[PDB]
Amino acid sequence: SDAAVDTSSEITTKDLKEKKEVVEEAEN
Repeated sequence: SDAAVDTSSEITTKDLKEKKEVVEEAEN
C-alpha cells in the first residue's frame, strides 16, 4: 500500500485528509 505514493501523482492521498476534515460539514 505504501507504493501508493506513486499514485499520489493524481494528488488524492492527501485529499483523504481533507475528505476526512470535511466530515465535520456533516452537520450540513
